[PDB]
Amino acid sequence: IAKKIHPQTIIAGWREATKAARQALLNSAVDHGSDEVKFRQDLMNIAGTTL
Amino acid sequence: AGADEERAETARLSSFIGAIAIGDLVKSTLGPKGMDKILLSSGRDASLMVTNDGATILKNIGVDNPAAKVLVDMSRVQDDEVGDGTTSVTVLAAELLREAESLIAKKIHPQTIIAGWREATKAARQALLNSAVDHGSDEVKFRQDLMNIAGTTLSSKLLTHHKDHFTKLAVEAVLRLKGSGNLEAIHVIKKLGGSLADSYLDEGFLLDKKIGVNQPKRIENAKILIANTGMDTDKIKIFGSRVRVDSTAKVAEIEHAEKEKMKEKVERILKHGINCFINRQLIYNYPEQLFGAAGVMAIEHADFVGVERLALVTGGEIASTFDHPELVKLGSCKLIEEVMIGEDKLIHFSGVALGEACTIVLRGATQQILDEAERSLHDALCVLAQTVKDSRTVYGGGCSEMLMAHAVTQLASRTPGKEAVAMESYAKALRMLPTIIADNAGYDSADLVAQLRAAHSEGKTTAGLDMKEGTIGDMSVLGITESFQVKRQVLLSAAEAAEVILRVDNIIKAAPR
Amino acid sequence: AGADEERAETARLSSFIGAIAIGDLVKSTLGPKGMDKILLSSGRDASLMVTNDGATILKNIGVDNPAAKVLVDMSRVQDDEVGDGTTSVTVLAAELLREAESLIAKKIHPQTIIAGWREATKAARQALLNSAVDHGSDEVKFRQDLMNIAGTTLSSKLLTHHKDHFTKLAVEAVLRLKGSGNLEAIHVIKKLGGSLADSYLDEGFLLDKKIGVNQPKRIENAKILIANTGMDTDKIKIFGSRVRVDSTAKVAEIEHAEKEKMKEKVERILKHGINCFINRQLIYNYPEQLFGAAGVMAIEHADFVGVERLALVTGGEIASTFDHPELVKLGSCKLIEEVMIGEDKLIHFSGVALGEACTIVLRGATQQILDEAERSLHDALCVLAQTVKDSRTVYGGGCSEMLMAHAVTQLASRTPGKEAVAMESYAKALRMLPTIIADNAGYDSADLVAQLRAAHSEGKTTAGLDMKEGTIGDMSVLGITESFQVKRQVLLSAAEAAEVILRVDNIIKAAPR
Repeated sequence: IAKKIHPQTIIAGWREATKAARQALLNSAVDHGSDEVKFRQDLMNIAGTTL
Repeated sequence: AGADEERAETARLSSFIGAIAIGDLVKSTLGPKGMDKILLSSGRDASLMVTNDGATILKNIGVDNPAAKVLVDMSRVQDDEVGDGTTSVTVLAAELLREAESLIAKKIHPQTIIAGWREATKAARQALLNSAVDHGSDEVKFRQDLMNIAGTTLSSKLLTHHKDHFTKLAVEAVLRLKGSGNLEAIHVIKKLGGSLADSYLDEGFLLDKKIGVNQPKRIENAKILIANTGMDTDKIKIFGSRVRVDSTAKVAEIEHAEKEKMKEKVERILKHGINCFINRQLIYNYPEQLFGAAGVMAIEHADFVGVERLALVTGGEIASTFDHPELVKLGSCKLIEEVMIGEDKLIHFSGVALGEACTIVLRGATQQILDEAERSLHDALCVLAQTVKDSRTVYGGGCSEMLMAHAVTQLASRTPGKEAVAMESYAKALRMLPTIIADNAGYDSADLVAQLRAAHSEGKTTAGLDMKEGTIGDMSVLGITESFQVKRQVLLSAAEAAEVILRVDNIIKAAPR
Repeated sequence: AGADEERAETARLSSFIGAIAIGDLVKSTLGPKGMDKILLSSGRDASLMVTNDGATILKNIGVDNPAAKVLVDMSRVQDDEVGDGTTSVTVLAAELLREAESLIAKKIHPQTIIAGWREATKAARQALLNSAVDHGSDEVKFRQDLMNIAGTTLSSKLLTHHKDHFTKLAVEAVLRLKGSGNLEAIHVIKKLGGSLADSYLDEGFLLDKKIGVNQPKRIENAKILIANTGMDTDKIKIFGSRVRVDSTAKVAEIEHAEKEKMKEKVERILKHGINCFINRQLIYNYPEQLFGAAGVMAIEHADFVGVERLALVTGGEIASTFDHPELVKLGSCKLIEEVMIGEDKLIHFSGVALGEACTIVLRGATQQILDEAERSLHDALCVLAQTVKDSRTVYGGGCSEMLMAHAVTQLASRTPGKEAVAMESYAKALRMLPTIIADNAGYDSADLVAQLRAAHSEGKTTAGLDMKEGTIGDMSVLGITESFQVKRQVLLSAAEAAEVILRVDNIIKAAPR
C-alpha cells in the first residue's frame, strides 16, 4: 500500500518467481549425492529432521 | 405517465452513473491478453460463473434500478450483425458521458448537441479519412484468410492453446458461404472425442439420431422424406377410449386396422426408393419393422430447426398427411450415412444440390475450453463473414484510436465553432481507449500515453499498443486486425442511443410474472 | 480513555509520529523538482512565508507537544559549518523509525538492536572511504571555478533553464570575497530587462531610494553622512510639560527654534562639501528643501541593513547627534550617483577604499519569478565559501547514496549473530533516498530504484539519478557535486539524534487536574 502505485506491476514477480523457482535448482551446489544404498550418508540425515 | 420522470440535471446523472460502473469490468477483457472473470449472486443463482465474453454476462442479469438494461440488450443486436471481434463497444459508449458535465458549461441546447451525432457520421468519414488501413482481403485470399482478427478474438479467451487453430478453420467456412447470400444454415456441434485438430469440416449437414438397433448401416442414392404429422395413430379426438368388446373375438378387427397403416407406407415408399425418413416428433413403432426389411433409415424425434434448414437445402417439399411421398417431396442424393466420428456416432447429410447451406462440426477434448468453443464460433462466424465482403480492416491494439484522436482534433477548428465545440469534445474521448488497454495488461497509464501518441502521430499506422512490451510496437507482427464494420458500428451504437436520455422515459424488464 | 499514560509500544509510537510527520513535508523539498510551502498566522506573524530551505522553516516554529524541535536544532550547526545544498539529513533520521514495526516482530529484547547505532559508525567509516571525491582547486581557477556544486544546489530549483549560467557567475563573486573577510556585504537585486547573460556584476553597492523629485541629479567627491536619529524634532519623551510662557509673544521663539535645526544642518554641512546624506528612518520636511539648493542628495527612510554594510565599505562613521559632521564622520569618496538601469532608478555607491564589500546586482528575464534570483543567489553564497575551504567534493543526485547502499547489503550477511539485523536496517535506510529523489521528479518511484541500483554496482560513481531524464544517467556530465563536509557530519548526527528517546520509554505526567 505504501508502494502507492500499481499492484499489477508487482504481478511481474510471479512470472519472475517461475524463474526464481529454478533459482532453487542449479543456483548453488549444496550436495546431491545420496546415490543409493550409501555408506555414511545412508542416514544420520532426513529421517532425523522428520523425527 | 409511468411515474419516473427526471428533468435536466438529474436525468442526465442517472445515465452517467450506469456507464462508468460497467466500463471498469469490461476493460480487462479487451485485447490479446484479457482476463477471465467470476461472478457470485444470491437468489435463483447457484454459484460463481466465469465468462470471457462480456456480452453473455450483461445479458444474464438486470441487477438494479439505474438505466443500463436497454443499452446492454442492444449489444446482442450488434452481436448478430458483426458483434464482437473483442468486446469494446460498451467502453466507447461509456466515455461520451464524461464530456456531458462540460456541456452544462456551454449552457445552451442539449438537443443541438445531438447534431453532433450527425457529425458522428462525420466521425465515420474522418476515422477512415487519413493515414492507413489494410487494403487487400480481395476474395478467398491465400494467406490473409485468417491468422488475424479471429486469432485476436480468441486471444483474450483462455482457450487460445488448441483453439487458435479452431478460429483459423472458421474462415474456411465463410469461403463456401462466399458470394452474395444469406447468413443462414450454418450448424456447429462440439463433440466428446479427443484430437489435436479439435474440429472437423463437413461438406454437409450433421444430425444425431437413429431409427433403432436394426436397419441397414448406410443408404445410397438417398431420398429424404420429412413429415409434419406424426406416424402415431389411435387417439383421434375424443378417443372412444380403450373401451372393450363382447369378448376377445372382436379385438382382432382392431389389430387389422393397424395393418392398413403399415401397408400404405411401404407400398408407395418403395416406388420412390426412399432411403431415409426424418420426422420431428414421436414415431409409431409398426413402420420400424417394415423400414428395416425395405432398407430405409428413419429418424425418431428429429429437431424442427434442423428440418427447416434441411428443406431449403434439398429443394424442400410439402409436409402434410402420408400422401406427402413421391413428387410432392424433393430429395437430394449424394449420400446419407451414420459415421463414427471418433467416439460418438453421428449421421451425416451431404452433397446438397442447392449448395446455399453448409454445416461445421467441432470436436474438442471435453472441458471448459469446449463449452467456450460455442462462445468463440458464434463470435467467429459473424466477423469472418463481414471480413470477406467488407474489403477493409484496421490495425488493432489501439492503433486506430490514437490516430483517429489526432485526426479529430484538427477538424474542430476546420468546422464552424458551435459544431466544432461538440466535435472537439468527441475527439478527446478517443484518448481514454489507449489508457484502458495499457492499464489492463499492467504498466502505468500516462507514461504509455506520452510514447503512444508520438508513434501514431509519426505516420506509422502499423504501430500500436504492445501490452507484452509495456510500451509501443508493431501491431501487424502481432496479427491483430479489426473488421471495418466493427469500427463504424460501435461508433453508431455509441451514437444514437447516447443521443437520447430525455426521450425514452422508461427503462427495465425483469422476466415473466 | 484519557490521561496521557504510555505503555511499552505506545511510547515508541510518540517518537515514531514526530519522524513521519516531518518527513512528508520535507521529502517533496529534496532535489530539482522540490516544492515550496507557504505558512501564515494571525498575530506575532504578519504574512505567509514560503521557505524553500527545510532547515529555516523548522527553526522558527514549535507547533506541538511531541518531541522533534531539539532534533531540528541540530541542522543549524551543520548549516553554519558546511551549509546546505539540498536538505536531506532530516529525512534519513525519520526513516530509521519505520523498521521499529518489524522490531516487535522480533518479540524480543529491543535494545540489543541498538548495536545498529554501533553499526551506523561502521557505515560512517565507509562513507569516508567510498565515494570518489576530487582533485583540484587551484585558486580563482580557469575552467573548474564552477559548473559544479553551485549547480547542484540550483538543480533542486526549476530556475535551472537560464539560471545555471547565473550560478557560474556566482564564483566570480566569491573570488573577491574569498578568505579572511567571512560572510558580509553581499547584496542582490533584480532588473526588469531580458538578456542571454541574465546577470551583471557591480563593483559597488546598489540602494533603491530618492530624496524627492527635486534636488541635484549627480554628486561627485561625495561625502556620506549616516544618522541614528531623525531630522524630526518636537516631543523629547518627557515633554517638559504642556508649557507656560508669558503670552503669545514668546511662543514665536518655539517656531523660531525649528529654524535653528535648519541653520546647523546647512552651515556645518556646507563646510564639509556634503554630497550625500543617508538617514535610517523618517526625515523632517524642513531640511529637505535645504539639500536641493545646496547641491546635496539625501535619502529618506534608508534601511539599516544596507547602512551597516555601507559603513564597513566607506570606513564608517560615528553616528550621533548633529555634532556628527566633520572628522567623527569618515566619508569615502569616489562616485555616488543615481543611475537609470534602463528599467528602474537606483543609486550606486562605488569606489570603496576597503574593497572587502561588493554587490552582485543581476538583471535577467522578467516575471514574478525573477524574485527567484533572491532565493537562488543566497544558495550560491553558502556553497562556494565551503567549496573553496574544503577543496573536496562528492557526486550529487544521490550518486553517493546508492553506492554506499550496495556495499552495506553485503555487510549485514557477513556479520554474525545479533548484529546483521541491526546493520541491515541501517543499510536499507539508504534505499529510500533514491526513492525520495525520484518521487518529486514525477516519474514512477519503483522503476527508478532498480535501474539506479544496477548502475552503481558497476563501479560508476559518476552515475546517478537524473530526474529531468526520468531514468538514470551520468551525474558528472551534469556537473552536479556535493561538498565533502555535508556527507560526513550528517551520518554522525542522524544516528545519534534518533538513538536517544528510543532508549527512554515514557514521557511522564504533571500535577494540575
